[PDB]
Amino acid sequence: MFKLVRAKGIVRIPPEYFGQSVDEIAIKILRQEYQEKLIKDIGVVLGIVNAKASEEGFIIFGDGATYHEVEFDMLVYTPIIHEVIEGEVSQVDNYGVYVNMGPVDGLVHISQITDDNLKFDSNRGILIGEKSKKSIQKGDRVRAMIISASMSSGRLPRIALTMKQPYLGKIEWINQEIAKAS
Amino acid sequence: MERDCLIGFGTAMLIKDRLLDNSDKAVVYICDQCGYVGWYDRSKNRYVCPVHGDKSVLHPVTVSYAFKLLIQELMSMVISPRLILGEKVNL
Amino acid sequence: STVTISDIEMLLKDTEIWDKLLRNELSIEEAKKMFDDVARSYS
Amino acid sequence: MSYSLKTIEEHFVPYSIAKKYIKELIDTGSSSNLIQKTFDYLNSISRCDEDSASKIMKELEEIVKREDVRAVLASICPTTVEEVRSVLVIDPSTIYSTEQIQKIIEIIK
Amino acid sequence: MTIDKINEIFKENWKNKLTKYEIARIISARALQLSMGALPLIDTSNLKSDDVISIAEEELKRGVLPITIRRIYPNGQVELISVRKI
Amino acid sequence: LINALSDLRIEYDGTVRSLYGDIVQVVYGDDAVHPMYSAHSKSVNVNRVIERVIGWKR
Amino acid sequence: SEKIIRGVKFGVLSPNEIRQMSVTAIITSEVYDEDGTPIEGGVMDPKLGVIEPGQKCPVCGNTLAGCPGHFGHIELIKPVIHIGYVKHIYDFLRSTCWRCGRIKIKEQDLERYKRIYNAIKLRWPSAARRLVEYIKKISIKNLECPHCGEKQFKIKLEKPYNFNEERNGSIVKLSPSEIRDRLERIPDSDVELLGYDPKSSRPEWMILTVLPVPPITIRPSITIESGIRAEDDLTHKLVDIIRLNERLKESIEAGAPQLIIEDLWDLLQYHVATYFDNEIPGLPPAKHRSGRPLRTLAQRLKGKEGRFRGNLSGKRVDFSARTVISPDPNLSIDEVGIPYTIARMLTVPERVTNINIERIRQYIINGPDKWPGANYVIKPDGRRIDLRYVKDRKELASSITAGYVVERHLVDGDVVLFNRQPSLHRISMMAHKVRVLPGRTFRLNLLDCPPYNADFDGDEMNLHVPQSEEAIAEARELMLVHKNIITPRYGGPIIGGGQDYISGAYLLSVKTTLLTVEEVATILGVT
Amino acid sequence: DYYRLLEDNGVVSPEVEVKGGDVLIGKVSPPRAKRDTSIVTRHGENGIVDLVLITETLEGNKLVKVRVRDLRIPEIGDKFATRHGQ
Amino acid sequence: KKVLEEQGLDVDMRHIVLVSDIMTRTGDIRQIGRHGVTGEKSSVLARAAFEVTVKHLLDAAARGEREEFKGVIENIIIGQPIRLGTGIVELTMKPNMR
Ligand SMILES: [Mg+2]
Ligand SMILES: [Zn+2]
Ligand SMILES: [Zn+2]
Ligand SMILES: [Zn+2]
Repeated sequence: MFKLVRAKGIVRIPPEYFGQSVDEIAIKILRQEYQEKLIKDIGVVLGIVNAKASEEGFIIFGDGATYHEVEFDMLVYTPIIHEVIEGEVSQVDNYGVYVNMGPVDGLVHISQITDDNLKFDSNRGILIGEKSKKSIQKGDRVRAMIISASMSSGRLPRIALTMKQPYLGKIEWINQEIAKAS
Repeated sequence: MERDCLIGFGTAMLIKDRLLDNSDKAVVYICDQCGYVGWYDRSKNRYVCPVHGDKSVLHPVTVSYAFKLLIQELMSMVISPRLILGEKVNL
Repeated sequence: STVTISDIEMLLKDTEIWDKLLRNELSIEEAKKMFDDVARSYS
Repeated sequence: MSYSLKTIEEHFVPYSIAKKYIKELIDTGSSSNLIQKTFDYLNSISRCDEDSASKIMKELEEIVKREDVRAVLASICPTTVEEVRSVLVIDPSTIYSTEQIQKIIEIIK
Repeated sequence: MTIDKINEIFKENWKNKLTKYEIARIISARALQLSMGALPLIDTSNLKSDDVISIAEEELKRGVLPITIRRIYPNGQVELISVRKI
Repeated sequence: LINALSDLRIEYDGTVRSLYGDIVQVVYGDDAVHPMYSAHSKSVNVNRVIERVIGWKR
Repeated sequence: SEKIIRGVKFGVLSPNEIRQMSVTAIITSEVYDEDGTPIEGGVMDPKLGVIEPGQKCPVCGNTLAGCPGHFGHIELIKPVIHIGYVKHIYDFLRSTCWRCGRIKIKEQDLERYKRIYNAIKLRWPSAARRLVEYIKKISIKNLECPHCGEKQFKIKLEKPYNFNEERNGSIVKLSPSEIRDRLERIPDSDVELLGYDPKSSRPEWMILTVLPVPPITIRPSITIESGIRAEDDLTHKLVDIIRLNERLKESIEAGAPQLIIEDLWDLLQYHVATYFDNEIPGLPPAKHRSGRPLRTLAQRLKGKEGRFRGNLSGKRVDFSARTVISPDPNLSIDEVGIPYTIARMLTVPERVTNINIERIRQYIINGPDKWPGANYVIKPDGRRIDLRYVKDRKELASSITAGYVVERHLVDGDVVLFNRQPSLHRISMMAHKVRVLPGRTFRLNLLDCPPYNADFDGDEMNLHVPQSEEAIAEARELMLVHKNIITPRYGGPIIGGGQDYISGAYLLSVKTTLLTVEEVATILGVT
Repeated sequence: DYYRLLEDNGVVSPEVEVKGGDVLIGKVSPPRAKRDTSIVTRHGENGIVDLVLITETLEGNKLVKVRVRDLRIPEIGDKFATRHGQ
Repeated sequence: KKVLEEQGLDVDMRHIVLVSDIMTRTGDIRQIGRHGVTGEKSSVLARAAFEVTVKHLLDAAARGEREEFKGVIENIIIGQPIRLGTGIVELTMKPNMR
C-alpha cells in the first residue's frame, strides 16, 4: 500500500553550499541521501516532495558544516500483508508468474493460480489449464493477494502472491464468476 | 605534565591533535545490542558482529587504538566491557 | 533500629521530602511539619 | 552527514492521489527510471481521479474507522457486494451497511 | 542580590562581552569552514596575509559573521549573543 | 593535586562547580578576580589609580 | 552512521558469551609442526587473527589493517578459581547458607533492607555502601540459617586461593566444584542486596569453566635479526594450561588414583591463576628460558611502562623535534629560531583555496630539497604524491585546483609549541612564531628564559607542530607568548630584563650620560 | 644501490664516502633460504672509510673491522670549558 | 600559607582557599590522594589510571559498575573533546547570510 509519512531529522549543509537558500540545499541533500534507499521500519522510499528547514544550524567540533532540523514529507510504499491489489503480468516462466507491483515485481508460483492441474511453458509460452481452459500472457490485468512479505535490502521483490481465494483472478475471470454465482 | 599544561590553557582541539590524530587514531565497529567490536567483511559487503552474525547493525567509532587494545586485554581476563553509543548531533 | 540504619533512613526521608517540595507537590508549611516530625522521631 | 529520521505521521494513500503526488514529484524532481516506471504502472490500473478518490475516502470514515482499508477501497472499486468480504481482512464483522458502501461507489466513480 | 552581589556583578559584566574561549572557538570554526570552500565575507584583495586564520580574524574584528553564541546557565536559563554587527 | 582538582570549572553563574555538578565555591575566590589579572593579589590598587589620574602635579 | 562513546558497562563474562563469541576451540597443544605451518586448533591458529602484511584472514576478508583479532576458548573439565575475584567469592561464601542459598537474615528485616537499598542506591552511593557493609557484617556472624537452623560452619581463606571449612573434623578443604555449586543457589534478589548486579555479574561466573584465548593481534611474534622468532609470554603460558588440560583429562578416563588427580588439579589452577597475574604473593614466579620472570596480563597494565601510563595517559607523537638551545637577542619574544633542516622535514598541511593558490603553486615548484617548498601533494580523492619522484613539478603545479592539500615546509610566521621539561606550570609550553635561520640549534630570546627556567649550559627543548586548522587557531589565540607575560601564580610579570639589560639601563639612564646626534642615531638604529 | 660500495670480497674500500644506511660489510647467514645479515652505517651519520682490517680469531673465523671518520668543525651549539669551572 | 610564605615563595591566597575548600567538602577532612578526594571520583578509568593497579577494574566488573565519561581524563584516554575552555562554548550559524 502506498503511504505518505512526515519526518523530522538533522541535515548537514556542507560549507561549499553556503550563501544560498537553506531549503533548496536541504531538499537536494535529502534527495541525494534518501532516494531509492530502503528503511527498515518505514519501507522503500520513492522520493521527497517538500522539505522545510530552520535557518539556524549548530556547529560541532572537527566539522565546518552546519546541522539543521528539517521537516519533510515522504512517498514511501510498503506492501501490507493481507491486502487485495491489482497488477499486471511482467514475465512468465517455469519459475512462475511475475506480477509487477509498482516499483517492484510480485511473485506467484505455479501451484497457486487455480485449484486444478495446469501446464506451464507450453506452446507460444502460454499457461493452459487442462480442465479450466485458462490462458494468461503479457499485458494482463490480474488482481493479486498478498500472503507474505519481508524486507532486508538483499532483494526487494521477495513478495509471495496468492490466487486460490475465489472472487480473485483476472478481471474477466472474476466477472464471469460473479455472473454465474447468482 | 604536558597534557596538564594543555588542559590548563583550555585547548580541546589542540589536545585532540596532539594525543589522538598524530599517535594512534583508529576506527572500530560496535554492535548496538552488546557493545562488542565487530568487523567489515570486505567481500560480502556486510557488517559482522561476533555474537550477532548479521542480525544487528554496527556503527563506526573513531577511537584511540590503545583503548581498543585495552578493551581486548580486558576481555582476555573474565571482564565484559560493553561500549554504549550515542549521537554526535541531537534534535 | 540501629544508629546507622536510623541515620540512613532519616537521610532518605529528608531526600524524599526535599524532592516532593521541589516539585511543588507540597507547601512550605507541610514540608516544615514533615521535617520536624522526622527530626523528632529519629532523635 | 548525520541524520535521525524520526516519523510523526502515518497517513495512507490510495492509487489515484499517489498518481497525483508522483506526477507532482516527477515534473520538478526529474527522478530516475524507477520513479518514472512506477508512474507508468499507475497510468493504467488507476480508475478514478484525485477528487473521486478523495470523496470516496472521506465519506467512508463513518462506515469504517480504519484508514488503511479506505485506501484500498479507493483504488480497486469492487462495486460488488460479493467481493467486499474478500477485501476485508479484519476479524470483527462489519455492520450490514455494506450495501451503502457500494452505493457511494457509483455516485463518485 | 539574587544569590550575592558579586554574582550579579559577574553576570552583568559578561552580559555583552566575549570570553577568550568564545573568540578562539569562533575563529577556529570560521577558519575550518573557510578552508573547506566557503566564500569570505570581506574583500580579501588587499589583506596582508591570505591564510584562512588571518581572514577569519579580520572577519571577526569587523562584525560580518552570522554566528550566535548560546550560553546555558546552570539553572537552565539561556542567553544568546550575536557577533553579526553586535 | 592534579588528579584531585582536574574537574573544577568556572560557570557563567560565577560559581565553581565540578563536572559532575557538585558546588565547591558559591563565587570563585571572594570577588571572582583572576590572580593573573590581579594587581599583585589586589583586584584594584586605588593608590595606583590616584597616581594615574593626578600624578603629574603631585 | 558515525557515533560516539557515551558510556561503558562492566560485568563478568558469562561462559555462554565466551562460547558464543568464539570462532574455534583450542584442543591441540602443538604450536608448530616440522615444516612450520600452524596447526589448526592450536594457539597460533590463523582463524584468530593476522599479523603478516601479506596474509589475509579467513574469518574476515581483511588484511592486517582491517582485521580485528578473533577470540578462541579453552574448555576446562575441572573448574578453577579466578584469582581476581577471591575477595568477592569469600564474601559470598561467608554470608550465605550452604543449603538454600540465603543471606542468613530474617526475611522480615530483609524485605525492609531491600526496600531501603533500592530507594537510596543512586542518590547516596556512600550510604548504600555503608548499608551493604552493615548487612554483610550482621549476616556473617549468624552461625544458623533462619530458614534452616542447620548450624552453619565458619569458612577461612588461606592465601592465595585456598578455602578451608571448619566442621566437626576441624579440617576439610573445598574444591572449586562445590564452591561453584553453592554459589549457583543464591537468588537474584539476595545478590542485588549484597551490592552486585545479578543480570551482568552472576557470582558463579567467577568460577571458571571456559577460558578465552586472546587474539594473535595482541599476541605478536617479534621478528629478530638473529633468525629465531621469539614468542610473547601469553602463548608460553597458554601452552602450559592446554598441556595440563590434556595431562589431567587422560587420567580421569584411564584410572582414578584420586591423589594424582588432585595433585594435577592444584597445578592447572596454579597455571591459570599465574596466567591471569604474575607476582602473586606467596607464589613462585614463572620463567621460560633464562630464569627471567614472565610478563602476564596484569603486568601489561601496571607500571610506568604499562598500558595505562605508557600508552593511554602519555604517548609518543609525530611532528616533533628536540635540539640544544642557544640565545638570540634579535628575535621577538613571540619568535623561535629553527634550523633549515628541521623546517624542510616537518610540514604543515594546507588545503588549497582560491586565495592562496599561487603561493601554494610556488611551493610546489620548489621540490622537497629547496626551502620554502613542499614534500607531498594530496589529491581531492585522497592519493598522496611524493614530490621527489615527480618527473615534472612545473606541470603538477599548474594542474592543482581548490580542494588539493599540499604538505609544505615551515615558513616564517608559523605557529609551533615550544616546551622545556620538567613541565611544572602551563607556561612551560607556549606558542611561538617560526623564524628559519642558519644553524643547527633552537634559538630563543633572552627575555623568554625565566618562564622556561632555561639556560645556555647545554640545555635542550622540544618542538611540536600542530597539524589541523582548529589546533593552530587555538594555539595562536590562547597560547601565544606575549599574552602570558603575567603569571597566574601571583599578579606579576614572569618576563623581563636580565643581566646586561639591567646594567645597560643603569648606564644609559644615569644623569651624567650625554649623547651626540650620531650616537643617538646609532642607538636608535637597532629599534 | 645499498651494495654499490662493496668490493668483490664483500667489504668496502678505504677513502670512500658513506651515508647513513650504506652497507660496509656484506654477510649472508645459514637458514634458521639464506638470510641477509649485513652491517650498515647508522642512521644520519656520514663519513669516510678510514681503515679496513682482516684477520682471524682463535677458532679460525674471519674477523673484519671497519673504521669510519667524520670531520667536526666548531659551530653554534658546541660546548667549551676552562680549567676554572666556566 | 605560612609554610609557603616562610620560604619566600609568593602564591596567591585564592589557590590555597580553593584547596582548603576541596579537602573539606564532605564535612570531614579528606586527603587529596587515594583514600580521599581522588578515590571518591566517579570514574573507573580515571581511578585505574591514577592508581595503575588493575584491582579497580576487577571490582567494577564484579559489581557491574557503569562509567559515564564526565571527567576530562577519561575523555582524553578514549579520545574525545573535553568540556573545559573552548569545550564549554557552543555555536550556531545562519549560512544564508552572505
Ligand atoms: Mg642548563
Ligand atoms: Zn552484537
Ligand atoms: Zn580477521
Ligand atoms: Zn538455609
